Amino acid sequence: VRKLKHHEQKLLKKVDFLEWKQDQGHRDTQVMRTYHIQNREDYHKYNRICGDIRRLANKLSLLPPTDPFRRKHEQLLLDKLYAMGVLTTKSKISDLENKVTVSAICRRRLPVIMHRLKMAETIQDAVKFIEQGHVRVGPNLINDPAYLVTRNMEDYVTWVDNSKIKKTLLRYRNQIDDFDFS
Amino acid sequence: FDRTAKPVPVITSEVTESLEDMIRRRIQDSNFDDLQRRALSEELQKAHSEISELYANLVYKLDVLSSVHFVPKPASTSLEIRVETPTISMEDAQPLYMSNASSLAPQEI
Amino acid sequence: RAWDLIRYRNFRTFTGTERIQFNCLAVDPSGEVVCAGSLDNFDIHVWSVQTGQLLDALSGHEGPVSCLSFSQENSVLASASWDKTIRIWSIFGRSQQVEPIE
Amino acid sequence: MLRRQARERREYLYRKAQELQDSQLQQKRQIIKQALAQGKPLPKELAEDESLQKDFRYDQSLKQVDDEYAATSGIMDPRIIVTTSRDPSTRLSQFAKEIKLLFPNAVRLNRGNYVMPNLVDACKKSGTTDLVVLHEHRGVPTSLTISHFPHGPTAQFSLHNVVMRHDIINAGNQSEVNPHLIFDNFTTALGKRVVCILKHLFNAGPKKDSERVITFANRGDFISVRQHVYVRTREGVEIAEVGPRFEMRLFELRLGTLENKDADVEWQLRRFIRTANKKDYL
Amino acid sequence: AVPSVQTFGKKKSATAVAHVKAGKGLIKVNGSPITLVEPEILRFKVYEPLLLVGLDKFSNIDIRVRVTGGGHVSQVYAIRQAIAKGLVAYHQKYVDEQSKNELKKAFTSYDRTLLIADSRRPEPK
Amino acid sequence: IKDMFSSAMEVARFEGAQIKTVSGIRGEIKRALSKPEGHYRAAFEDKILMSDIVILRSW
Amino acid sequence: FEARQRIEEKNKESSDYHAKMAHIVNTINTEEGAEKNKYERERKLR
Amino acid sequence: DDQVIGKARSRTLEMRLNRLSRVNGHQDKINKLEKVPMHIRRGMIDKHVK
Repeated sequence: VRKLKHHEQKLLKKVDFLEWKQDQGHRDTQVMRTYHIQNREDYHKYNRICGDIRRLANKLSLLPPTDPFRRKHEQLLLDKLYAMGVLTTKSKISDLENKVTVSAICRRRLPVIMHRLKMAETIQDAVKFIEQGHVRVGPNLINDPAYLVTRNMEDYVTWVDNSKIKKTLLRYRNQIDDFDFS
Repeated sequence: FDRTAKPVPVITSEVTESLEDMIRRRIQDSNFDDLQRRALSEELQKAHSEISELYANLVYKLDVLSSVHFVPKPASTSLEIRVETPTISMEDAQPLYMSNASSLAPQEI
Repeated sequence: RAWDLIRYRNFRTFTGTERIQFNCLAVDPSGEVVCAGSLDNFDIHVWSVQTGQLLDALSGHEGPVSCLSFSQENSVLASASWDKTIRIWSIFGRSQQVEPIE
Repeated sequence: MLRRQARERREYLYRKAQELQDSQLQQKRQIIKQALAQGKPLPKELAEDESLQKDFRYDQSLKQVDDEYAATSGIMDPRIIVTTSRDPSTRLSQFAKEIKLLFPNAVRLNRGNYVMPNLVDACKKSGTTDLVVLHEHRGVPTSLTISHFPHGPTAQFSLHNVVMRHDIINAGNQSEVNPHLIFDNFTTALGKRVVCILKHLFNAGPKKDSERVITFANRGDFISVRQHVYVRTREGVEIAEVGPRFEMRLFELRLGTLENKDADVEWQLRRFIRTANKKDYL
Repeated sequence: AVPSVQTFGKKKSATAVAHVKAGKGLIKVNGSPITLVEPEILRFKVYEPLLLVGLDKFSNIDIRVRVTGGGHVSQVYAIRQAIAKGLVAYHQKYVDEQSKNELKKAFTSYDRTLLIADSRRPEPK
Repeated sequence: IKDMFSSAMEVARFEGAQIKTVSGIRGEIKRALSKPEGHYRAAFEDKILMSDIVILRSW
Repeated sequence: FEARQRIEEKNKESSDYHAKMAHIVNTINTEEGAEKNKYERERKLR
Repeated sequence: DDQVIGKARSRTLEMRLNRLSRVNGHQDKINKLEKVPMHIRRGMIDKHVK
């Protein structure tokens, strides 16, 4: 705390007031900083789910490699996570242990889908825009940033009609038709 | 002089008859390239039971996380039996009833 | 799936070959035909009720079929989907006619 | 469905690039599978990396039609639109009639003032699968283009020795039953891809006593198309020639529909290379 | 600081942008007045959004239409659709909603192609 | 291509041959033209220029 | 007609030439690298 | 194998892969020990030798 002198640094080597061992390297903080996660327990509520997928893939790999219960359930879990967007491809089954990850479940959120769809400039501005209530999926407006937008359901992320942001991009390309409110 | 490509083959009686008995051999041998219309162990049964329970709980919380837009599991032609019982007894507990037939048809009897 | 309210049984289950989740259905007046439309498929699945098979799949919407109905008198199918389009299918009797209304 | 089909193409070609990228893992996984099968040593690159082995514990429980037709190969019968070029001549309209008789589940569309972009959009949202576009040269039909519609492949062929069922004689009507198919010495991988293209536009599963056969016989990159009916007599088979006969040559196969001409080419005919007339299916 | 409302009309390849603002009453197509729209036998196709609802609707607004593309009859059809939905949109925004959907009822009872064009064609029979 | 033959009979005699320009752009004689007598249509690898000389090597 | 005859006779000629030269290159490699390796096998024991 | 359930399966597979790998792979890199601290790896060894 005072940049210990040399005999002190030798005499108390394990002292660290910020980084502890149970913090696991502050990855809750670090990936919630990356994806701009609002409240604190979302990382760990996703981590329970990654733990459940990895536990099941462990127990399900422990079965013999030939039996159809193993093969069928690994394929069901693999297609389930790929259609949920948590996985990127269903090629190999070691993706169930290596590449399922809280950052994957977070990349599947709604502000991040907004940013990767170019509907905002950054994930903080996407969080601001859907806190301000511009973004609907399908017909109904979505208001919380934690919404998880699956592979089929990211074809329906749009803005609401009558939104000032929809008005300003149409009038940027001066295609604004004021008949249909925007 | 040299020429670029082999010219288009002229279609004479020899190549039509070689083509035709190719078809005759294929069609009497029925070689057609068609389209085609589409208990274990005690320790293994209890391992299977454990990961069946785990997979059911996980699919439940994946669906409630995925805000139940998802894609369903395919199909299972299962087999369920039903005893012959009055549909008064196949109801809920209230003072009334709704139908008083039996749960098996005449032809099922 | 169909429910007989006399013997309290599920006497039919109609599924598509695609494993999609249905969000609206509409039955014929004389309950020969049951149609159902999803929110992720753009087709309208038409099953027969007597033989349990899939009779056809009506395609032509370019958005999720939001609501269906069968006209109780002349038996025409009015579907309506999120592509801003309502669409009137004459299904029965040699026609196979579609009429879009924007 | 415009957004959905755009990103479905985007995801499929991402998966395609990923598989060709990490298909060295498929073969070194097969190498250590056969090394555990016959107990022989593991080469040094596989022996020193700990990651692929502890992934092999999971990947041990892994493991024909191609990528565009796989989702509905034998399940759904095709639906085929047959159309001509634009302002067609009368022998081309007769040829398009004969081609729609050749393929069952094929209807014929009248072409005129149909932009091929919105013809592709109309076709692939009314749910057809194939489109066959025919091109003429003063009567004589010179090309046909087969397009498989959920962003699938287009094979463009040129037709060469065309004799038509109209132009022979008043011989009666055709059979229109679901035919058998004959595909002769399509030996190379392009030949198998073209066999898949060409046979996934007939209805699946003909009858075993179906009396109508239609043959595609490759003879030096010239697929000779003949159609036949028969009756199996007591000594052999008596073959009768119904329907149009021609020779189609594949000159292009690309990986999008007709509308773009920005599709990644799978195979287009290299005509002026130095070794042009030495190899077949070049 | 001035009220203005822009709408679009379209037929086969014609396009027609109509700007409606609060004005003196002047209707202009491509800079020339509305009474010089050719081919002069479809001038009443251009005139019918005006005469359907009366010129007292137009007597305080002034519309101007820029038309591009198409042929003669595609241009008069895009002009009349632009005029109609421009007047309805101005009445939604800066005048009252009662008058807006009275205008919608008038134009839709005459023909709703004054307000909605036929957009995606054809049919695979 | 303008004048290496004098008539449609000569071009018919030499159909399908491989020609090339002096810039190495390969090509092939496709068809005798109709209206001028010794002219023909050839298809090259890519767009040749007006300043080039096509060439038919023969023995 | 002369197109087809000349192209097929050319391809037969070239596919015989490649066979002949690959044959003599491979026999010179095999049955004389045997002698070269035999001599170096009897020069490493000197 | 096709009958060996979990922990025996994972360690049989790990044993076989180490035994096949030891022929060509480097001796310094085939047997990596787990990063265990000094005062508890020495303790594990002392109690195990006892």
